Amino acid sequence: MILGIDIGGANTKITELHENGEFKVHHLYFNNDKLAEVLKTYSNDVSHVALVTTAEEGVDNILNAAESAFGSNISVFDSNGNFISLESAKTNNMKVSASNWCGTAKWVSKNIEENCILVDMGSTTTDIIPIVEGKVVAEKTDLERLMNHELLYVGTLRTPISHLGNTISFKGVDTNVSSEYFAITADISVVLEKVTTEEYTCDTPDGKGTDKRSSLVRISKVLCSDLDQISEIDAENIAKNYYELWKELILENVENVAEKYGSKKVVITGLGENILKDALADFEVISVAERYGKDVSLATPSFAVAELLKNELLEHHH
Amino acid sequence: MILGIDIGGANTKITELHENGEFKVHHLYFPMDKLAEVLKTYSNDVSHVALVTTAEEGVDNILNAAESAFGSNISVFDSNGNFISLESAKTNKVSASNWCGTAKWVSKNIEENCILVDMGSTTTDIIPIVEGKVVAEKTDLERLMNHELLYVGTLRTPISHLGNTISFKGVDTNVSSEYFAITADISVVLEKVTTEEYTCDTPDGKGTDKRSSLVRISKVLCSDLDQISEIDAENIAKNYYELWKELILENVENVAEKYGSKKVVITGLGENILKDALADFEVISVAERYGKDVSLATPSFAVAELLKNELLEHHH
Ligand SMILES: [Ca+2]
Repeated sequence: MILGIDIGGANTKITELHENGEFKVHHLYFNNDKLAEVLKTYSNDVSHVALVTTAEEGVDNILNAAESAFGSNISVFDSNGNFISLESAKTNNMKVSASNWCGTAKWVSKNIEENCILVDMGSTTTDIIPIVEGKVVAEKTDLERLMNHELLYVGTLRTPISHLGNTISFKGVDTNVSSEYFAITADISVVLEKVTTEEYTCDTPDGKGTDKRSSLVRISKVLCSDLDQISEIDAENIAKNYYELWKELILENVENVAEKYGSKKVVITGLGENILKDALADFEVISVAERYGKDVSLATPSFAVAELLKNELLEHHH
Repeated sequence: MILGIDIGGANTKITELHENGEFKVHHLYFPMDKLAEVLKTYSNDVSHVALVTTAEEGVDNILNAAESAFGSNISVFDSNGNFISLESAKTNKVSASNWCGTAKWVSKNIEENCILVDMGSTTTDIIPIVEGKVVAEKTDLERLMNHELLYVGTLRTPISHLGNTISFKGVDTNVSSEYFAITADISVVLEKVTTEEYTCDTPDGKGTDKRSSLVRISKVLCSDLDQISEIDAENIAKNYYELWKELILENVENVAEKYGSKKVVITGLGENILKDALADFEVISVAERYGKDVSLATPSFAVAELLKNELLEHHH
């Protein structure tokens, strides 16, 4: 078996690649060694990728925990998109860190499409990186990606509503909105049924319920109102109009990156795949959730590196 | 000697209006009365204006907290624009805008046909005054729908609220949606307010100085001072300050066009930004005519004057 380990601190994902062809994606929340070792039975090679950040390096703990769980057969994914040894190479922290899109993009360029745009929308961000002739050609830093529209800050859950726009069409009139932290995209998604109530993973702006009504109450606060001054149907239209700005913002950013290299194909994945295929309907859409299943779509980084590792192996031999 | 009491929830402003016209503004803030008495001697009449709401009725909690420190010489300001007795407040209209009291004052002592523009730490009120009558909408909702309420302030406005893209090194650049920088960072960097005028907390709970603001701004573009220069981060502030002024001006133009108004009376913490953004109009600065202390506590000053003008009027 080949494992794809994606440790992101809050939630570490594991992809098991079996030789009979099937795979399994696992989710974990939270001693790390004893934990990882339970997934070590029958493992010959493991690709390790750190999706987390400098939050509270500690990269020494993950490497040591992974090494005592899987041995020396560990390949960590570089910050450049290359596999390097657990030994020395990565044991020297820096160079280990990786983005949420690098492995995924490299995996797409070699297994799904050589010329396209990878659009990965999580809960907070949307990565939009171009792939040309089998090569990932996005900028390296987030700053350079923001300047190149390869990084857009719109997610399915944690995006403040006014980030989408400081004015919105309300009752046929362009209406100014509050800047206070009252509602987020999670509220929009719940109200428009783009996500079930069980997917509202982040804390609510007010600390109240995640239900459809509570969301509408939070939305109402964007126009300094409440479910008394306005109806639930009016607050619902607020969310629908914002959903429109949401898709529109995604499209223009993707169109812009597409124009650079004439790419006409997009490959979508992540929490916001439903939203993505709605906003990018004009392009030829290749859905990861349709081709590999929803779980892979929600844990692409771990799956991508496991496949890259397994392909390099079969390639090394053959 | 008249007292203009302005209670805004947990923060209150008290104006001392002496006979000869001399005045002294007092800013009070404390966790909750007793200190209301430290200013009761040598005081006859007093006006009361509560420019705050509730947020988890609750009016008696203070009107009685004053009646015990000012007897019944208190004249509370209505939400309809007129003064009324404590009795009418106790039994009921007592709570109101941060702008009504001020507007009324402007339409009698400053100008009858204009637009009052009050930019505080968080909001900007744009209420039109026509023929001496404040003709702005009632609720906040209606005002947001009529460019009479703009949610941008001198201090606590999340930067991306001004625009989710910004011009950087000549390119349309996307920005982070995370709470990293607020308008207070812009004001301090462009010296539109003093370092000591940075009231609200800082996003990263750090210094309110120049550099500390540039550090937070850099984060709006997923960067820091090791990746971009201080001049660069400052250009980010300037460009955002532009979108800021543009946003204010557009809202003021929509209202001006509706009422043919040509004059603007600006007041509030962000007066320096207001007179800059509204340079095209005929600008009447409250801070330049009455001093900064008045532009920072206009509500309490207005009711102080209004009451006086009515007392010297009930004598006819
Ligand atoms: Ca480059």
